[PDB]
Parts: sequence; C-alpha cells; structure tokens
Amino acid sequence: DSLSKEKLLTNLKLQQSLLKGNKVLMKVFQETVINAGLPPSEFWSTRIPLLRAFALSTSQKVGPYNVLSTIKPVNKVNVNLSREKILNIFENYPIVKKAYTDNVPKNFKEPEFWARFFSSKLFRKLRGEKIMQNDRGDVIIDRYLTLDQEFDRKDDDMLLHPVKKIIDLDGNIQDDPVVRGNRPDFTMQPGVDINGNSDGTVDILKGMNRLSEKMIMALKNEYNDERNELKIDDLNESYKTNYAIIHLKRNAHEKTTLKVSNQQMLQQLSLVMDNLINKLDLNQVVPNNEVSNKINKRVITAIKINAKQAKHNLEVKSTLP
Amino acid sequence: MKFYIDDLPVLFPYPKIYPEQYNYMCDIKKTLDVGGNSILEMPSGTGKTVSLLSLTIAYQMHYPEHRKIIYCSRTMSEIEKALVELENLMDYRTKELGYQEDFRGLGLTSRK
Amino acid sequence: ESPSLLTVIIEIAPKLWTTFDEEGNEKGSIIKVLEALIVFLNAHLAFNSANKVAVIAAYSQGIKYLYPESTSDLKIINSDMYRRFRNVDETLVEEIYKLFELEKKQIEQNSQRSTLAGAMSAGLTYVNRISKESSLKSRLLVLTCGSGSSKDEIFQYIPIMNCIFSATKMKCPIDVVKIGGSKESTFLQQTTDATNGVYLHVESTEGLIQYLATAMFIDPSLRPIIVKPNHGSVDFRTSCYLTGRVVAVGFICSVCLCVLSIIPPGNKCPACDSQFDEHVIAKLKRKPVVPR
Amino acid sequence: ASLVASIVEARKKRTAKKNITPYQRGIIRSLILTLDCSEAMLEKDLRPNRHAMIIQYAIDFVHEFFDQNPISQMGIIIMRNGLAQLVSQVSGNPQDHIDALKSIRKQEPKGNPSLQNALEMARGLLLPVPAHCTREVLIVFGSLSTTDPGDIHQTIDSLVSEKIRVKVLGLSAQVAICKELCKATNYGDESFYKILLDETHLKELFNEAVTPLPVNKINKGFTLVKMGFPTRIFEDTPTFCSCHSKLVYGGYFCPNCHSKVCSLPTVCPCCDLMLILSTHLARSYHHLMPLKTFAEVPTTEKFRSEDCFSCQSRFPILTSSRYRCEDCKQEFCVDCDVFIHEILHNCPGCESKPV
Amino acid sequence: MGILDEVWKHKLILVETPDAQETSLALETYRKACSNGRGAILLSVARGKVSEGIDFDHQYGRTVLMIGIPFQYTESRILKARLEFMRENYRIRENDFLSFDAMRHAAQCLGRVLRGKDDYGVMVLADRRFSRKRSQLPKWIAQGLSDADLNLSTDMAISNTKQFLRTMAQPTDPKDQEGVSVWSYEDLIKHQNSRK
Amino acid sequence: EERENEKTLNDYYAALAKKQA
Ligand SMILES: [Zn+2]
Ligand SMILES: [Zn+2]
Ligand SMILES: [Zn+2]
Ligand SMILES: [Zn+2]
Ligand SMILES: [Zn+2]
Repeated sequence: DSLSKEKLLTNLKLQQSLLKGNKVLMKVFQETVINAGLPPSEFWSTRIPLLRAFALSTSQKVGPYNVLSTIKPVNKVNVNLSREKILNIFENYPIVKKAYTDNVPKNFKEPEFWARFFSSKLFRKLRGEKIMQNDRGDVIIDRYLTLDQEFDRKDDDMLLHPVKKIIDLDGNIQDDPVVRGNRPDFTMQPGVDINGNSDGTVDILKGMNRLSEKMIMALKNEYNDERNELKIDDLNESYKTNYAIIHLKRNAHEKTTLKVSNQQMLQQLSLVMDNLINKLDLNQVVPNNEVSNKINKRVITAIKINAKQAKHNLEVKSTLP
Repeated sequence: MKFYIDDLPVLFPYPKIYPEQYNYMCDIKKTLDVGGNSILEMPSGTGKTVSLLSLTIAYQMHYPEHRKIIYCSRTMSEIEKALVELENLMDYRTKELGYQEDFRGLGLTSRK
Repeated sequence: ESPSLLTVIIEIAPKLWTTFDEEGNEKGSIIKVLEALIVFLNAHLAFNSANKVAVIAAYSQGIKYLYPESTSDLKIINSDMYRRFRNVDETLVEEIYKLFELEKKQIEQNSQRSTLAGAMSAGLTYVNRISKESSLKSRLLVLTCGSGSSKDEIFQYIPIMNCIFSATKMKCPIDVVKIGGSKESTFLQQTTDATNGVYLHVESTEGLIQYLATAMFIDPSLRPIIVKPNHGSVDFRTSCYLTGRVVAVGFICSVCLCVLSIIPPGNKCPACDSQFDEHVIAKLKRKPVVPR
Repeated sequence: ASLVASIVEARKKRTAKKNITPYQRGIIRSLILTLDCSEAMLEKDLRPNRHAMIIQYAIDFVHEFFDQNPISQMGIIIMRNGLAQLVSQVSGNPQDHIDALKSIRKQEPKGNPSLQNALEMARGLLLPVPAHCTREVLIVFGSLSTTDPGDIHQTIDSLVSEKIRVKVLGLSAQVAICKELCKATNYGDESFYKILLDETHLKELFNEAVTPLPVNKINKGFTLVKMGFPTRIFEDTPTFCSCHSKLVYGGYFCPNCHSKVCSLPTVCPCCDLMLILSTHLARSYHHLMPLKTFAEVPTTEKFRSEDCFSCQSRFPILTSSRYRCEDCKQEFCVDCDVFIHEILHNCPGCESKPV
Repeated sequence: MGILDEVWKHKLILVETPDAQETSLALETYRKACSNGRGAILLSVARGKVSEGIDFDHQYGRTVLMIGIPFQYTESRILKARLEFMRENYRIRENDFLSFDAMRHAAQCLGRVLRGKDDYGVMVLADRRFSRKRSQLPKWIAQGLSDADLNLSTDMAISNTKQFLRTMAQPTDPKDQEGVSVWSYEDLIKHQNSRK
Repeated sequence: EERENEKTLNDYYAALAKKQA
C-alpha cells in the first residue's frame, strides 16, 4: 500500500503537502534542495517516518455508526449537520446518496435537499420509526420510497448466506416437517390490527437488524472450526511459558595500554600496634607551614581550572549581529 | 485422562476433570447397573456432554452386552454439538488405545 | 542548614600500606592517616551538633563497622578533649586496635580480592537506615590506598558501577581520596564524577589534614554553591572484553551488552555463548565504498 | 495473629519473587504508548478523572522508563474521535515525550476509541526499528467498546507477523478482542492483560511495565550493534550543535565524525551511530545477573551475629528477623533485604567475601 | 421514547424475528460484534427459537436481562383445560404449574451463560414476582443468589455488576482451584482412596 | 515574507512537475 519506503519516496504530492505546512523543514528544503542542488530523492531518504506520519493522519477513517439516530431535530427546530456527518449519511444509506446526486445540481441546491429529506417519510423510514399515514412527508423524496423497498430486498440477498449448523435455527424448525400441533397464541405471533394486516412494528425491528448486519459486513471489507469452539478450555493443560535462560559467564582481560613478604607485613603491623598502644598525638597532624602553602597552591590550581569551566558549563547570548 | 470406576475403565478427553463430572459419571453408572430411570441436574458450567459420552461409550465398549446408546436432544443444533463432542472423544480414545475401535455414530434429521 | 551524616570507608590491609611504606621513605604512615581521620571526624562533629559519624573498615578478610560500635578501655587518646569527640575517637581507635590484632592473627591467610566494593555497598545500606529511621543528608568518603599493585580490578566494575546509581537515587555524594602511586583510578574517578563527588589523589601522607579540611569538607547542604576542586577529567569509557583496551567505537552484543573492540573469534559471543548470524555480522565487516 | 497475618502475606509475596531465573531480556526496546482519550475517560471512578490520572502516571512512567532503559525509544499515541493522533515520534529524548503529555492534559477527551487505528499507526512507527530491538506497544484502554473501520483480526495477524508485542491496561472489565490481541501476540501467554482494581494498583501496573520483557526462546535476533563512547569536551566559546543547530557551551564529541551532540544517549545526526556512556550500559547489568532471593532463616538453628551485617541494626528479639544469602551465608535485617534487591543490585556479603 | 438511540452508542442491536433464517443471520452478526469488540445486544423471546439450543458463553454471554417472568397467556382455552386436567388427576395446583412452567423457561435461558468454570456472567431477573421464586430456581442458581439480591433496584444492581466484572477480570490463584474445583489424575486417585 | 518562500517552492514544484512531465 501507500505506506512503504518506495511509494512514499515517489509520492511527490504528499511530499509537497507536509513541506507546505511545516516551516523548519521547509527552510531546510529551500536551502539544500533549491540552491545547493541536493537531489529531492536523497533528501527524503532519511525522513521516511515524517512522510509516513503525515500520510497516516489523513489516511484513517472513523468506523461505521448509526448516524440518523444521533440526529435530534431539537415552531422551528434547528438540526446541526457537518461535512463528516453528511459523508457518513451517504455511506450508511446508499438510497440517500442516490436521491442526492441526481437532484442537487439539477433541480435544487444541497440545503433544500436536506431540509426536504428530514421532513420526508424516507428519513422516518430509514430511521427505525413507524411511518404514520397522517404525516404529509415530502413530494420529491416520497417517490424514492419504492426504490428503497427494492434496495431492502437487494440488501437482504446481499446478506443472505448459508449458516453453520451450530447456530442454524432454520433446520431446528424443519427437523420434523410434519409437526401439526396447536397454533401458538397471538402473544407468540407478530401483532396485527382489526383488518388482519400487519401493524408495521416488525419492519422497524428488521430495519435495525439490517443496519447492524450492514455495519459488520462493512468492517470485513477488502481492506473443523466448530471443533475448537465446543471444547472446554479450562480442563486443558495450563499454558507453559517457553522463555529462554542465559547463564552469563563473566571473565574479561585486565585493562592494558615491589611485593612485600609476610614477615615484612607482620613487622609493620607490629609497628603500628606499638605506636598506637604507646601513645597517639593528634597535635602532630598540623603541617609544618612549608607543605601547607604547597598544599593550598595545588588545590587552588585545580579550583581555578574548574571555576573557569564551571562558569559557562534557549541559545546563549551572542555578540554577533 | 484414563481413570477407573469400580470395574469400568473410562477415558476422559481432557487432562483435568471437575468433581461434578466424576459424581455425574458415578451416578449414571449406578443407574445403568441397577436398572431403571433416573433424573440428574448438573450445572451448565460443568462439562456435561463429555461426561455422558465418555462413560456411556466406555460402558458399551467394556461390558459383554455391548448395549447401544440413544441420545435424544431437542433441536438439530444440539445434535451437532453432541456429535462434535463424540468425535473428540473417539479421536482421543484412538490416540490412547492405539487403534480405531469398531465404532459407528451418526446423527439423524429431516431431508431438508 | 540541616544535619548531614558522614560515612567513611577506609581500606586498610597489610599488603596495601606495607608497599606504600616500602615505596616511599615513610614508616608507619598508617598512623598518620589514622590521626588525620580522627581529626577529620571530630571536625565534622563540630560543624553541627545533630550530625552523626560512621566508619566502615575494609580489611583483608571482610569488612567491620568501626563506628558505631556493635552492641556486642585503654587510653589511646587523652581524656581532656570534648566528651562527644572522645566518645567517637576513643571507640574508633579501640576498634582499630581489635581489628589489626585480628588481622595479625590471620596474616598467613590468603586474600587475593580486595573488599572495597563490599564496604561501599555496606555504607550505602547504613545511609538508608539512618535516612529512614528517626530528615538527614548523607556523604560517603572512600579513603583507599592505591600504592599496592592490585591484582585485577575488573571484578570491582559491576559492583562499583551499581553503587553509582544507588548513590544518585538518595542524593548521597561519594568522595574518594586515594593515596598511592597510580594517579588515576578509572573506576573510582567515574564514581565521583557521576555522583557529584570529589576525587583527590595525594602521594605524600603528611599534611593530609589540609587536603581533607579544604576539599572533602563540603557538606551536602552547600554542594550547589561550592565548585569542586576536582582536576582530572573522566571519559566514561569501558575496556574491551577480550583485548583489555579502551574502545571509543566498537561492537556490543545485544543479549549481554558486552563491549567488543573487534569481531569475536568464531562468530560467537564470548560472554553468553550466543551465535551471531553470519549475514548480519558480514554487514559490519563491509568496508567503505569509494568509486573505482 | 494480626502480626502473623502480615508475615504470611509477606511470605506469599516473596513466593512470586523466589523463582528468579536469569531469563533473557531485551534491554534495547522500542515502545509505543497508546493512551485512550474518549468519552469513556470522562468518568469519575479515578479522582479527579480517568484522563487526568492516566496522564499524570504516564509522565511518571516516562521518567522511570528512560531512567532504567536509557538506550530505548518511546512513542506516544492518543485515541481521539475514532482516530489515532500522533503526539510524539519514536525518540530517546525523555523531555520531548513529557512535553507532549503536558499539552495533552489540557484538551478534553471526546469521541469513540479505535484500537485498529492506533495499532495500525503503531505498526508504522515501529517499521523503521532495527531487528535487535523489541517492538512493544503499551495500550491503556478505558472503554468497553471499539469502533473500527476494518477487520481487527487482520491487524492482529499483521502484528504477530512483525514480531510486535502488546500490553493492554484496561479500566472497567475484560474485553474479548483485547484478550485475543494480547494472547495471540505474546505467544499464548495470558498475563499481559491487566485490569486495575484501584488507584494504587494502577501505579504498580505502570511501574511493572518499566522492566524489560523476557524474550521467547524461538525468537532469535542475536547480533552485534555498532556503538560509540564519546568524550565530553569543555569549550570556552559556544559552538553550533549538529542536532539542533543552536549555540550550546558544551556537548559530547562523536568518535566517528567529530560532530558534537548536546545530550546522550542519542544517535549521531551525521553517521547514524548510537552514542552512549559506560554508565548507560551499567544501568541494565542487574537485568542479566539478577540477585538470588534471600530465604528466611528458621528460628530452630543458631545465628551468627546479633546485628545486621550491612547496616549494623540489632535484630528484634518467635520468627527470626534475619535473611541470609546462600552465596555468602550472611544474615541481613528486614530493612536491608528490601534495599538490596530494589535500589542496590549487589549483595554486600558476597562482595566482602574473598575468593 | 429515545432509549434505543442511547443503546446504539454502545452496542449494536440485533432482534429476533419470526423468520428462522433471518434470526440465524442475526446470531452470526451478534457473535461477530462480540468478538471484534464492537459489542452487540440481542433482543429475543424467552420461549422462542434462540432460547432452545443456542448458548451464549464467554464473550457472547456476559449479562442476561430477564424482562419479567415468561408466564404463559393465561386467557387461553388450551392452557386452562390442561390446568383443570392436571389438578383433577395429578393433584397439581393451577398456580403452581404456571409458576413451574414460567420458572423452568427462565432458568433455561439463565443456564446458557456458562460453559466452563472459567466463564462468568451476571444474571438479573427484572420483576417483583421473582422475589419469592428463589426456591423454585435450580439448586446451583439459588446457592449463588444472596439474600440481599432478592429485591434490588437498577442503581444497586449496576453497582454490584461493576464490582463483580472488575473482580472476575483479575488473575485467579491456581492454588485456590488446584484441587478443590479442578482435579488432576493424582487428585482423582486421592479422592477415590479417601472415599474407599 | 513567507509568500515568496511558498511561491518559489510552488514554482520549483511546478518546475518539478514541468521538468518531470
Ligand atoms: Zn553476548
Ligand atoms: Zn543540539
Ligand atoms: Zn557521528
Ligand atoms: Zn540491615
Ligand atoms: Zn550474598
């Protein structure tokens, strides 16, 4: 894809996009690629992550979500829309896009279309709302109602597919095809009206069902099994780590570019013991005034060097213009 | 594993086992040996199909009578789960006993 | 401003000081150092009445806490001095007398490795105990004699380098005073530089009090305002693993992090027995590319 | 029994610390910190709120991470409005990451999270990482749902192919995808998904992640990395730095091209050669030769000394208040045992014992 | 009202329909959403197709919300005739049988949450008439029903659920279940010898 | 003034497009 070294080095449009915005990078490019003569290809060789990071920012999209449910009209009612939301409506509801592309540039402007769409029955049908015959709807959008019904049939086929026998409820009712018992009470069947026709509540239930199926199928875009699921994992052998161990043997050569005997050590150890037991004078520690000056001079010699270095150990003030 | 009941060697398809499964198997074997009906209620969180198949298959494969087994479920999906569990049990038995013993097991449903 | 704990780590051993005396013309110089240390500790107790003192001696066969004395009286020093100073000086000399007599008993015992790393580690533990027990600063002083030719300091690398990080976590500057022929100790010098400490090297034992009172007398409470008298400059470099020469640019194993000046023989690490891929090592072996 | 209850609890805690084997750990790391900034993070379960506490601990984690792993790299990502926003590129400078985190502290979290977008961004940031570095992602998840534009399973497979490792710190409860992401990515291990139970546990979880992750035996990436040890210079006049092109009084000198740098450890901006000091490598020696745990000495046997070997503390006179090291056989006090295995990394008795 | 709109922000909504094949697709979508972290909520009937063989374990099952006791339609001639027949012949009270029929369906759905002992889930029975039906539930479900949970509110139940889900997400100590809830070959033999 | 910096870049990139094309 467009996230590799080869393609990013060749994507000149992207290379211009980030350089246009970035200032410090732009300054360097101007001095080194325009007047100095450095090839453009080599300049971007060492800045691959910068190019990739800039592309990923605009190359990612939000996930599918019910857009019309979040839309609350809030006599006049003001409903706030956004460009991102408008694109989302087109993606989640292809019928809305169909009515949009064929009318916006030909008959009426975009703002009129959205005002009509919200006041139409399609916006109530697309939403999981029971259509009321009392509602007037909108003339333009109401025509597409039949088209949406046809699209729903197409969507049902686009989603229909064989299901694993583990969760295949169709076969359970067909296990015995000759079951002739008592018909279930009206509580276990879809609601009906006086005339015996449907009330329309199952339609909205399927509508939300269809929306969820479409959203999940969108995730799995271009971008045996039952054996593992039916097994009890808790009864299996606990996971065992396969980490590696290292025994570090430490032995290295010594760094490269008068020994006394035990008798001498004992004599010196006796001498220090004899000096300590006899008497210890702390006053003799004072120097003789001939080495004290030398000692101070040596120490001050290092202080001056350290003080000079430590005095100058946001850019520092410069004397140049 | 492969543990022993009073006279019945039973091969569990897992290295571990719950206390309930052993009690469930012991009670089932008592029911079969003594003859008659019984009602057992084991929690759904404990391996249930494995216990029944493991013991019942062993009972058929050990005693001379070689009694057959009838496993009645309520839906076609449950038959698949039982058969999948049975396949795992038989595969484990073949791996442990060293040979595929003469065993035939089939489900049943409608033509549809 | 606040009390500060002083922990002195003195490295006394028959093999070290005897060589120092033989190399020079000073006999019994250890007495001079001991007296200078006694005065130095008394000076620390005079800077404030709330600061304690700790002395840990590293002898040939281990370490011993000279002060404070373990819970488990010849007159070396005159009793006319201050009570608090005497209470510390007298105990220090008595423990010194006991330790050297013990060392003399085991003179024939074989001791090949120095015990400076252990003493420094013990001192850091004491600093933590004081800090947690009872708002007290800390300071470590390593008074080692480098005149004696050391056998091998490599084994002192891993321990000492570990004390640097610990010392930097408790804000405990470690000062080092070296008395010996060698001008620089690449391990001790790094310890002082990386811990806001002071390293000083002196060849003559006489007049040591002047060095101690003028250089290593800086308390932790006023470190930021006094420039250290350190003169040597360290490089923070380490020697190779199979050549023993300082390396400015080289190779290190990604598993054990052992420095290697050159590619190890056999295309295998000599520290962890890890086999390097032939292709990857061949990448390093490549030479610069120049047009024909 | 109250005092005995504490001791047995300490013994139980020590039980996990008794099995210390010298596992091979990857000292050179490449971490990506994915933080969650969504509507789910506006709750008040963590005072003042999840967003504030997580950022505060993240800053502390950044400080600790670079202190114990000086030759590692880190990046930070945030999940906002269903998209992954990059706030810090992979770099060894601890100050840049802290600066980015502080800026994030102001903006309010909103929108839905997206693990796939964050993981896909992480896959890219870690692509230009050498083969000797361990690519790791530390996700701090706070939501119970994930809205993604594509198949998360495909991304999980991609992460395994690139030898990336993922650690997830949830907030409310377990999530199935996160468990699979951590399990299928850590070679089957299920210990890399941690759910905090209070604020104190949260601090431990971040602190635990600071330590290097042990490597698997079948994952071999052994090699030699060309490193350099520069020498610090003290110049009287300011000079232009080769990294930021600014006037700095001091700086290190590279041994390969003589170009100067401001701070370490960083890769030379000229020869692309890593520059480090001997101290930076010494900081990780305790991860290769861990100190063997100390075993409580039973009171039945006799003791050596009445005071501690290292701190000279009188052992309090049932249970023996002494800990001994098998290598040197020296008793230690309870206080020393904690400081010798956490701050220090060398047994004073072993060093003091001659050989 | 606008309640489903709030639900959509957290989980996808899958509904059971009279058509069996469509419901199977809903289950397929419901399972996929649970695995990928998007989250889904399945609305189904207690006496329908999804409650008679479909199991929701591990991610699939984390909370079961029983909306009322699945009582039968009392005003049905077939049911009344059966109740009269049972009372006259088997001496079964009409109310007792209705409660027995209702609780056995409620328990059926509750038991489809757990497959192994490492699985967990929260069972909530939202009805006032459930308070006195604790003794009619299966034994293994009543033993976990604390006396304080016989009559709770939405806020109290939510608080308990948050604490429970947090607790069950922690690593379990192997020693606590080494030989008290899970048995190895050595443990099984020990139990046999001790009993013998 | 930044406008010339972008214009010269735009002219150079326009020249780049003209040169490459
Ligand atoms: Zn190595
Ligand atoms: Zn710079
Ligand atoms: Zn360089
Ligand atoms: Zn101690
Ligand atoms: Zn030891």
